[PDB]
Amino acid sequence: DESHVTVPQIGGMYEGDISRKRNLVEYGFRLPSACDNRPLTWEEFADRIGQTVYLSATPGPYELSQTGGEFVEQVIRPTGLVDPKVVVKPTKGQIDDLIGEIRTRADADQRVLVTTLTKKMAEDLTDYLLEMGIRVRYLHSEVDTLRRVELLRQLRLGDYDVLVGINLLREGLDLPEVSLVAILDADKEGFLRSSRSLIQTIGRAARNVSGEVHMYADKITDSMREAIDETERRRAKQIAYNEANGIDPQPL
DNA sequence: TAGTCACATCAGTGATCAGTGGTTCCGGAACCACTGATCACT
Repeated sequence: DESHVTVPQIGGMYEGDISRKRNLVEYGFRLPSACDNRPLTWEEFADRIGQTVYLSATPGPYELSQTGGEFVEQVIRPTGLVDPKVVVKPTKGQIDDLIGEIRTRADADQRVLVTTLTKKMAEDLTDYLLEMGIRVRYLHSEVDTLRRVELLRQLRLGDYDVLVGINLLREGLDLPEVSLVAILDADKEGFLRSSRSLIQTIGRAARNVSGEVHMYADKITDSMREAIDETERRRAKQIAYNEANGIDPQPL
């Protein structure tokens, strides 16, 4: 599962650990048998394994190369939930719209998410939002568990609505109550903001019954809009399946 | 320039106990009664 990062993790771990076995064995700490007591080189693992099945809505490049590009689809949940409605606007008009949607969601006391790129601008923007009397928090590189766990307590107690993270937010958050997310400066072509990143944000925003995505960037990256288009067409497919069942998207 | 990486222990290091070395300390005037003269008499 998540072999798209497990296999790169395998090679990266082997490389870093063999760099350590250098300066360990190469520099008189253990014998080369230490170097042997290692993660299997990716090829060695690929041999020692049996039949291989990768599990991810975003198959890895080398994974697709191994599998020939074919796969097995499972995207329509039996529940009937559908993907969010995406919107794209330029970077300008971001603070005003952000506050407006903050208040609109606070009418019903709903959640919201925000992404960012640079730490300085991220925390500056969160500071301004706090200055405008906004129930907002932010995340940085090395935040610790207590902060976001008390954030979970707060959100399930209806204290705040929005959060402002950069990268690590992408992992370890399941928020059914957010019907709107904002994606800052997706225009830049970055590894951490790749098609996998946009698909992850799409899945995040798909949690709510009528979730919504809002990416604010001057230009539109190929990955972001192709991901949005495939998301919306599979969303139409899911809606068709729902209405064929005579069942509205069912929260579960 | 960067998040994950995971294959225990000599040797301090002394606390701290928890055993050993040593502590230490009172009341003494009473109590039991016993014991060398002193006139007495001879």
